[PDB]
Amino acid sequence: NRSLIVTTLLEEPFVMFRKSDRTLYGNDRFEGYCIDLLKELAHILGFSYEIRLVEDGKYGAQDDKGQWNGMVKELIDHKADLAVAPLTITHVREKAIDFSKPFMTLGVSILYRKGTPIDSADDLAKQTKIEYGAVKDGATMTFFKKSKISTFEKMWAFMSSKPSALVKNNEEGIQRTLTADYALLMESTTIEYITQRNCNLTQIGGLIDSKGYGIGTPMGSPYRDKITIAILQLQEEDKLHIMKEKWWRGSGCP
Ligand SMILES: O=C(O)C1=NO[C@H]2CN[C@H](C(=O)O)[C@@H]12
Ligand SMILES: [Zn+2]
Ligand SMILES: [Zn+2]
Ligand SMILES: [Zn+2]
Repeated sequence: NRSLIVTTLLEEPFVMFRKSDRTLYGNDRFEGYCIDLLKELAHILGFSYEIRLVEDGKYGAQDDKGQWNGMVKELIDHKADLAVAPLTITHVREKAIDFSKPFMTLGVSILYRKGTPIDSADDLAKQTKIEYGAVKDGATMTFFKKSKISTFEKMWAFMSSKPSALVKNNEEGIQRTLTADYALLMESTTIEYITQRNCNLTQIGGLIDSKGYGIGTPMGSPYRDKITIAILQLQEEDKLHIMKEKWWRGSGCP
């Protein structure tokens, strides 16, 4: 019976600082796909909220002893009621927090330079001249680290051997792809956002897996199912479609 604490994280085009000449404060600072989603959900469910950025700026990963960080940890410690962000639904996280039904589907894939013979992840694993990596303590890093597939196990060996291969966030990864001979293992949504704005980059191959983003809540929260119902309502009303198209408009690359 009070406002909800919504934890999220700066990530284009999901959550961003609004551009304005006036000094903005509070929730009015933020814009993006997940901000629109949060507004729709708050309207359907009828609750007010306060948006807070994660301290460590990470999504969530487990260390050796099993301790979590990032938004996942924020939910575990009950520091936030909802995690409204591109939080990837993974079976590993499902045992620590609860996810709503997905509001967007995606998969792991490769971001790399255009015009290059490379066309798959195995091409990255079978050579060592072209460096590759992923975001630190993310769903992708956990995917390669806990993968039992031979190729992905070798790739995880390569990423883990180079401390510079794992980047802090998508930003550093994209810059690294632009400056060095480096391919970035990331999620297909971000790739789609980038390749429509940067015509020299492209996606290599298809989706290495298939999963979705969901709203995170502490385990056993009564708002998980309510948010699922709201997401289903928005899908029937076709609003997630027009939101996605709203924030994924591309300048266009010929
Ligand atoms: O791990 C990745 O490839 C990711 N890219 O951006 C973030 C979106 N969700 C993933 C997560 O929940 O960790 C992060
Ligand atoms: Zn209405
Ligand atoms: Zn709680
Ligand atoms: Zn459309």
